Amino acid sequence: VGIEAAIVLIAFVIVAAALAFVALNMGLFTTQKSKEVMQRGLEE
Amino acid sequence: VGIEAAIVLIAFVIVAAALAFVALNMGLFTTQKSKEVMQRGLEE
Amino acid sequence: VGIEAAIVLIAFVIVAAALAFVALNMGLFTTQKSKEVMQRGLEEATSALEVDGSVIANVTSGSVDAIAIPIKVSPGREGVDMSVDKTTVRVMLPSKFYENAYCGVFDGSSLSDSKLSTITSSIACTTGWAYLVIFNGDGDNVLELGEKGLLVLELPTPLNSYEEFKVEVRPVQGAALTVERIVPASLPTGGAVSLG
Amino acid sequence: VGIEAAIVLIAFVIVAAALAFVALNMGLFTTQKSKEVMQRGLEE
Repeated sequence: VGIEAAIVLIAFVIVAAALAFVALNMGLFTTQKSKEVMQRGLEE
Repeated sequence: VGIEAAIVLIAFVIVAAALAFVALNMGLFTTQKSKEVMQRGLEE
Repeated sequence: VGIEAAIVLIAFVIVAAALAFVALNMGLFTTQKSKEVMQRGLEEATSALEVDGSVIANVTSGSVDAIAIPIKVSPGREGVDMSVDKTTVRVMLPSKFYENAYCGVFDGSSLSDSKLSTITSSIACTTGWAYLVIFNGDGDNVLELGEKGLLVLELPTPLNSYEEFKVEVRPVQGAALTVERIVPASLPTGGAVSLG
Repeated sequence: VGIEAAIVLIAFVIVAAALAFVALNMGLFTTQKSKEVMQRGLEE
C-alpha cells in the first residue's frame, strides 16, 4: 500500500521540479528583456 | 496467503508506474507549452 | 492426522516469514530512496543563478573582443557547482554556434588588479574560451552565496556593431541562465564599453 | 491459516509505520525550508 503511494509522490515531486526549472528560467529571461526594453525606451 | 498478497502488490505497483509515466510525460509537455506561450506573449 | 497438519502449518509460517522479510527490506529501501529523491527535488527548486549587474565588453580596433557577464546566486543559498565536467556554456553568434565553450573556473586572486585587460590576459584556457572568475570565494569550484562571479568570453574576431549574441549557461542542477545583448552603435577605440 | 495472515499483517503495518516516519520527517523539513526561503525572498 505504501510503495505505490511513494511512487506517486516521487512522480509528483519530479513534475514540480520541472515546472520550477521552467518557471525560473523563463522568469529570469523575461526580467532581463524587460530591463533591456525599458533601457531602450529611456534611450529613445 | 502470502502469494496472492504479493500478486496484488505487483499489480498495484505496476499501476502506479503507468500513472507516473503518464504524469511525467504530460507535465513535461505542458511545461514546454507554457514556456512557448509565455515567450510568444512577450514577443507580442 | 495431526502431524501432517503441523508440517503444513510450519511450511506456511516459514513462507510468510520470507514474505515479511522481503516486504520490510524493500519497503525500507524504497522509503529511503523516496526521501533522497524529494530532497534532490527540493535542491533543484533552489539554486537559480542570475545576472547581477551590467554586461561589460572589451573592444579593440573598433570591434568587440571579450564579454564579461556578472552573475550571482539567487536567494536560498544552496550553491551551484561550477566544475569543468559539470557545467556547459553555450554561445550563439550571428554567424557561429558553439555548444560548449567552457574551459573551467579560476580563482579570483585579484591578480595584479581587477582590470578587464589583466583578467583577459593572465588567464588562459587550453581548450575553449569561456571561464568564470570567483571573487571573495573560499577557493572551491562551487559558486555560493557571498561569492561574486564574473564569466568572461574570449572571442577571436566576432562581434561588429549592432548584431546580437546569445549566451547560455547549463549547470548540472538549477535553471539555465539566458543572456542576450546587442552591441551599441558608439564604440570607443579602446577600453571597456558598457552593454547595459 | 490465521497465523501467517497475522504475520503478513504485522509486516505490512511495520512497513506503513516506516513510510509514515519518513513522510513526516521530510515534510517538516521541507516546510521549514520553504518558510526560510520565502523569508529570504521577502528580505531580498
